[PDB]
Amino acid sequence: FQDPQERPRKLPQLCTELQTTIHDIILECVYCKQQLLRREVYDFARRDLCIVYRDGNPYAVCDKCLKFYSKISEYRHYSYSLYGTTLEQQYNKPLSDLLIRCINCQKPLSPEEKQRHLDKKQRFHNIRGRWTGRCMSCSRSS
Amino acid sequence: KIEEGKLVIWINGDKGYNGLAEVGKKFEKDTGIKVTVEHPDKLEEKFPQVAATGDGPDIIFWAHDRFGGYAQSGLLAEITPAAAFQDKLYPFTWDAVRYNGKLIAYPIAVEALSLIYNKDLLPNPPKTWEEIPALDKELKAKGKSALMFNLQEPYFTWPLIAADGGYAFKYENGKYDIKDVGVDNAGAKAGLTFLVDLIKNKHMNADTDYSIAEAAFNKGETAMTINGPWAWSNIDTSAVNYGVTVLPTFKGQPSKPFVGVLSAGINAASPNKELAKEFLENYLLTDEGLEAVNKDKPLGAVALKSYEEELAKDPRIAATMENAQKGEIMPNIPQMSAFWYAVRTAVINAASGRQTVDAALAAAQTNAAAELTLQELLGEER
Ligand SMILES: OC[C@H]1O[C@H](O[C@H]2[C@H](O)[C@@H](O)[C@@H](O[C@H]3[C@H](O)[C@@H](O)[C@@H](O[C@H]4[C@H](O)[C@@H](O)[C@@H](O[C@H]5[C@H](O)[C@@H](O)[C@@H](O[C@H]6[C@H](O)[C@@H](O)[C@@H](O)O[C@@H]6CO)O[C@@H]5CO)O[C@@H]4CO)O[C@@H]3CO)O[C@@H]2CO)[C@H](O)[C@@H](O)[C@@H]1O
Ligand SMILES: [Zn+2]
Ligand SMILES: [Zn+2]
Repeated sequence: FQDPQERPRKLPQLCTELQTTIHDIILECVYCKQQLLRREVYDFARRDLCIVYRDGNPYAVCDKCLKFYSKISEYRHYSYSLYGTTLEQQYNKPLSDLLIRCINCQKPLSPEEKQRHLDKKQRFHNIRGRWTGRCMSCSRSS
Repeated sequence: KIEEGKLVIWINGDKGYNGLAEVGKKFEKDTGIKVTVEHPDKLEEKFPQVAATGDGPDIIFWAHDRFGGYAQSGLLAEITPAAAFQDKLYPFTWDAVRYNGKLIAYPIAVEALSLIYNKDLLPNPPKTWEEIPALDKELKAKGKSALMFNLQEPYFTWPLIAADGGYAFKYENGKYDIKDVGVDNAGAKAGLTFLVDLIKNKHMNADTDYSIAEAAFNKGETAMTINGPWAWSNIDTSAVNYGVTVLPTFKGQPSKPFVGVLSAGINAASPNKELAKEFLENYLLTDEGLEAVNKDKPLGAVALKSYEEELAKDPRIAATMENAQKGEIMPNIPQMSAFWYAVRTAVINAASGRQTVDAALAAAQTNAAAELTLQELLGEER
């Protein structure tokens, strides 16, 4: 996997290339190098994350390492916050048309999660150009 | 929405509350176009926030390192100077404002940290870092200290850390290699060990920041400080008989400070891009324009060849240039934010004595690389 203009970018294309399924693929975390649990493989795909190549090998990320680094990033690279309505007015699009990832797990927020923010009067955070919120699972426990 | 037929400029207040405004007044007299100079708080942070919505100033003045990140976010207009205009400014200043093969700002002035010394306490400043502990023992007996400078910002501690071999990102084949960080190496370890030993031997204090160092030097309590041209004006007011010189050597090698280029970027959302190029090229970047700004607050070593030659006779500007030539241009790549925070933490952790220098630097290279890996996991989509 030499050039990035060829090698599979996301998990579904990687499965296709190896001629395997998401139920069978063996992946390791880019950080800790521990093999991902089957549930973590599914979460990597749900989070719409990119496969990261190191020394010509594909790597994913485990749940614990992703949350660890996502927290350090928010801490250091937080820019500013807006209420959902102000964000909609800024880009002249409903929240459903914007890419808002969970600040903790990176999962792109569902329309229901974006609506919870509006109802609960919870702000969205800008992390150096990236808009973030909080998913249902991370709203329970991060 | 930015207002058409007018120019709004953002510059830091310590670059002059009169100088640039005066150039703006000459532009208004000639064109009829109103020029408004503003000094917002945290303008380098306010700019990427407002400009992302198609708002903000027409022109932004800041150090070049932040410009790569603004250009990556599509916030800056590509600048189009003709060959004859490009010729009036030094090539390395144009290199500092080049992002992904395009010019993204106009270079104004070149800055680097220098060794600032009190001529009354210290007529001959030390040429080496290694002689500073012996100098401190002599001065402590007189109720003074040898050196006091900001230890909080990695920009200030870098001259010494980089001296024997440290670097931010490797530059080869006209490109920065984001995987080649030079924090965890023998050079950076030697420099930081010397810095931390100064703190351990009580020649410096880990809590020393900008304000503490400035007050100490300007009150004649410390024989030396490390600062840039933005600090000279307060030293002038203090009436301290000061000298600005070459930074001390470490292990026989010169201190490698970062080199900053004050730059003027045109907002990509501005409807006044032609007015902006006109003002920057034909009003500001002239001997007359830079003199109006410089007489208010010194810029350092100007990018404009003609005026730099005229100012070079100031020994403080000659020291700024000598240090900049021995220095390292700050990379303008957005990946620099990963570097800055990792190094900042390393210095704090090592200086506290809660971790060894080597372990702190190893953690800094791991941490900077980890932030960049996270960005790669997320992708460029926003
Ligand atoms: O409240 C908690 C916390 O806050 C304080 O510091 C934090 C700070 O407010 C925050 O903005 C951030 O800073 C980051 C930064 O965003 C990064 O971009 C990076 O900064 C580097 C910078 O981009 C470089 O250009 C370079 O800056 C140089 C300049 O190039 C020089 O011109 C010179 O600036 C002078 C300037 O010209 C004048 O106009 C005048 O205004 O004063 C300036 C001098 O003070 O010097 C600076 C260097 O200081 O180098 C920068 C790197 O050092 O990296 C920053 C992080 O280190 O993060 C801070 C921490 O979270 C506060 O200080 C803390 O004690 C506190 O913990
Ligand atoms: Zn892991
Ligand atoms: Zn989440």
